[PDB]
Amino acid sequence: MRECISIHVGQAGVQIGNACWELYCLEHGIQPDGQMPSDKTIGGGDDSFNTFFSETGAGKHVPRAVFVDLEPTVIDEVRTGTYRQLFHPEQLITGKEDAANNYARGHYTIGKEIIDLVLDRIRKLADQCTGLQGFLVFHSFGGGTGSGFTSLLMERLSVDYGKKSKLEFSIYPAPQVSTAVVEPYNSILTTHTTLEHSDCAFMVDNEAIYDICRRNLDIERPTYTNLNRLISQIVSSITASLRFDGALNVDLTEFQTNLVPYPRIHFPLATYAPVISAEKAYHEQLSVAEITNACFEPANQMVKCDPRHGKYMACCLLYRGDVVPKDVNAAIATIKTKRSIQFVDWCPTGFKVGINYQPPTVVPGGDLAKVQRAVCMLSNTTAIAEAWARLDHKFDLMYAKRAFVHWYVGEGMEEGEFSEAREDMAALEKDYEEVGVDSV
Amino acid sequence: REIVHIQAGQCGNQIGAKFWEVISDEHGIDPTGSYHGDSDLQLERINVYYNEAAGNKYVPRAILVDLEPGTMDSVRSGPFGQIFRPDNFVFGQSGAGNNWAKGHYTEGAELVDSVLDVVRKESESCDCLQGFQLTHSLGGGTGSGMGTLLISKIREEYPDRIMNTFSVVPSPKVSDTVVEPYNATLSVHQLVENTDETYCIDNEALYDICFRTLKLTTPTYGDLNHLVSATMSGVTTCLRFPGQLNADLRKLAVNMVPFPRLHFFMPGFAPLTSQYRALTVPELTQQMFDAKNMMAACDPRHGRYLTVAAVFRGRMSMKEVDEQMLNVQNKNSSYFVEWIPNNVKTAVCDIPPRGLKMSATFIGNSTAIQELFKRISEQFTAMFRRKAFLHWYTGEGMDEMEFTEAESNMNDLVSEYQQYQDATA
Ligand SMILES: Nc1nc2c(ncn2[C@@H]2O[C@H](COP(=O)(O)OP(=O)(O)OP(=O)(O)O)[C@@H](O)[C@H]2O)c(=O)[nH]1
Ligand SMILES: Nc1nc2c(ncn2[C@@H]2O[C@H](COP(=O)(O)OP(=O)(O)O)[C@@H](O)[C@H]2O)c(=O)[nH]1
Ligand SMILES: COc1cccc(-c2cc(NCc3ccc4[nH]ccc4c3)nc(N)n2)c1
Ligand SMILES: [Ca+2]
Ligand SMILES: [Ca+2]
Ligand SMILES: [Ca+2]
Ligand SMILES: [Mg+2]
Ligand SMILES: [Mg+2]
Repeated sequence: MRECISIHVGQAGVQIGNACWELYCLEHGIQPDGQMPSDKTIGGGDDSFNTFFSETGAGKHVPRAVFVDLEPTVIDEVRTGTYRQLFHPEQLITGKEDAANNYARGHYTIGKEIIDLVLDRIRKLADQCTGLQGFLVFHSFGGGTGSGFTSLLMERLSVDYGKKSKLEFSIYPAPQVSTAVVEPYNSILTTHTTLEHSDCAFMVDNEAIYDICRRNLDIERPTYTNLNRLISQIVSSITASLRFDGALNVDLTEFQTNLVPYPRIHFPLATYAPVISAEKAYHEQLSVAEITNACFEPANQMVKCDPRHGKYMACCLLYRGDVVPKDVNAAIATIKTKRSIQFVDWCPTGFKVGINYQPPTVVPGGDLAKVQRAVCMLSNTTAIAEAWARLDHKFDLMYAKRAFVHWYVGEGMEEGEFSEAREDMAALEKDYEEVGVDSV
Repeated sequence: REIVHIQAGQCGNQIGAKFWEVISDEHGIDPTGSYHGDSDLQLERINVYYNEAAGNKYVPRAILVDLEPGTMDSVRSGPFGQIFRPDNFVFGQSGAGNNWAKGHYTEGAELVDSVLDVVRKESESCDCLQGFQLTHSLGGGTGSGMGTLLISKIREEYPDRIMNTFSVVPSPKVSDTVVEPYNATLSVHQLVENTDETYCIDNEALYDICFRTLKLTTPTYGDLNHLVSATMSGVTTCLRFPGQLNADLRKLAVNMVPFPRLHFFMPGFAPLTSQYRALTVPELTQQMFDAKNMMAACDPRHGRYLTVAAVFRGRMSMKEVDEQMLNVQNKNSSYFVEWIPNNVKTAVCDIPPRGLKMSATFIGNSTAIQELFKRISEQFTAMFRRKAFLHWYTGEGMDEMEFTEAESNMNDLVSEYQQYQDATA
């Protein structure tokens, strides 16, 4: 009970979903055919892993997931790949022509033709839930589908499932892999449209993931497979609280209470450690203190920004593996006495901690070394606004000349939606400034 | 004179379970409900907390409540899981998410009627109901929100019965979430009106005691609950065992509560445990009046005692306790109000707790309890002046004046403690 439905939208969402569900199957001992020998309750159960997997009478464990894309080539690779058997065909939904990196096509023109089918397929998953908790939506900011259709979906989910919770995993565009000039336009349009419909959004900067793969894994030129496998680890650490249970396990919802002081301020900064190659990991086991220190080195953040030059509203540490509270408290004490950690005056400075004893798993043939303990830090810092600022600046440069705007107007959008969305971002940037000022 | 016990929420049900474990051992009841004790004094007042079922089995008169089944399933599996009446487990599925509004207004309201049904069935089987006791925390949502909701409903159906609580007060040093000051402030306003006695168990003190005095580097909730169960056993010893003290909940409240709103007590215990050396009566009295043995993080020398009750357990010189009890008076005579003569009570129970030849429980009605409410009020205002984390509550239907009203009532409670702290004859 307390099930979660994952929705993977667009190329980035689908391929990241591929890596995530591959990792989930390994962590839970589920085979590519869906069989899990260790589950003795056939066809059902109330185990922790049943929050992400349903069971069939034949013993198959089926992800509670929906994959959606406006063109079929990416989901086709799932339909013929190692884990084809895992998903029932109805969970894999494809159009025929994509959004061509145009938010309008994903939200209006092309998204309009398939939205009802998607909602009906999502409804079929919800009806299988005894106590559905909410949704996990994986998508990119830059893609026309990842931005436009996601916005449409989020709007429609708020109507069909009231305020039932919806979490985002959003891919922030980076020029090193972003092959589209219009991704700033799509980013602002979708952030504006989903803001009222998202309770918590975890942003992943491809540049940050790109640098981490180059720096810590010594991959000269990482691929999407390298980036996604790393992203899966962060996603797994965040969702491990929902899929496993224990005496030190803190539910993600309990963390969410601390991470969202205001509804609009729901963008946590994620930091993960250790990311280490098997060549380095050999004869160098990292301690609880070492990985905790890494959580405050900005080179390990999912989003490029400077916490040192901002203020904290919350700090959460999610450990998994061989970790006990004593070592955690010691490491936190040393870090507090050495590093620039300033909280806003209106919130306590404590750190909320959770521990999962199931250790991290790595995909066979990957670049990550298997480690005995790992940590993901979730922090509400004003520094995250730097990401909005960089993106808003690029938006302003092109929109002042109306560059590429005709592609959106041609699909039925009005200039007013652009200015309306940009103004919302201006308020959002101002909101972050406000929350950081000292009281009177 | 039967008591009805209620435990609500994660914290309430765990400290409640330990409680039934401890007193069950003292009364000679095994995990299955069968009596295998040596003395008839164990049974003379077993009816106060236990019903006698078919087969000469004794069943706690307890009701178990929570909005999520997690902790209650653990209780049903724990050591003394099988002793509770199965129909007395009343739970929901969703939970309260550490939200006072969900426990008090939305999620708890859905389940409250089902809980009161079990209360009625337990009360109808009472020869003469004496009152209720509730175990719960004030920082969460179920024990805090729904717990106070239950209290309001019980005072409606049983307006002339005593309602007491063992309430765990939140502390940043032992904190699950940041909205804990909000939930506590909303709960206290309810306790000021609808309870006769509230024992303020402060997690700040329980941690400081486990760490500083007991020298425990990494205290767990289990370590803190060992202190809580021992105290609740000591507090209830005056009713559970047969001295020449005719103690009833109302009579005890009449003797301890000079003013209706000032009914928040500081518990204390001695010796503090987690050795075999026999403790001396002078040592027991000196420790039980020491700030290091108090369950509320307040300094008694920063306020004054309205009333005090000391309970001694074991076989000792009743003369010597009086001499030492009369002695300690002088060492803190300035800290006792002179306008309530003979305001220090002493009780003795021949039966010691488990693995202790002599123990002492301390119950103090001191104006220094005010320090605790100021602490919570500060943490409350630090967030409320910026309206931080309020959306969690406004989303459940609450208005901001309800927060302002609760704030003002606690500041009123603080001011009321201050006037009597400065009052003289
Ligand atoms: N991290 C990550 N980002 C990706 C991946 N694939 C695409 N992206 C991002 O997506 C953007 C390109 O748009 P697409 O993802 O192809 O757009 P779409 O959501 O598939 O929908 P269309 O506009 O129709 O193509 C770029 O900013 C990429 O950084 C991926 O596998 N991993
Ligand atoms: N002493 C003690 N306090 C606890 C325990 N669990 C929670 N608390 C306190 O209660 C607060 C959290 O509330 P919670 O127990 O979740 O309330 P619930 O949702 O009604 O179960 C924290 O601030 C803790 O101080 C426990 O096992 N022992
Ligand atoms: C929360 O439910 C309960 C359950 C059981 C007991 C109590 C309790 C105990 C107590 N200590 C002993 C005492 C104190 C003053 C006295 N005066 C004359 C005899 C006498 C005895 N004092 C109070 N007030 N309640 C509260
Ligand atoms: Ca199962
Ligand atoms: Ca309901
Ligand atoms: Ca009814
Ligand atoms: Mg595409
Ligand atoms: Mg809890």
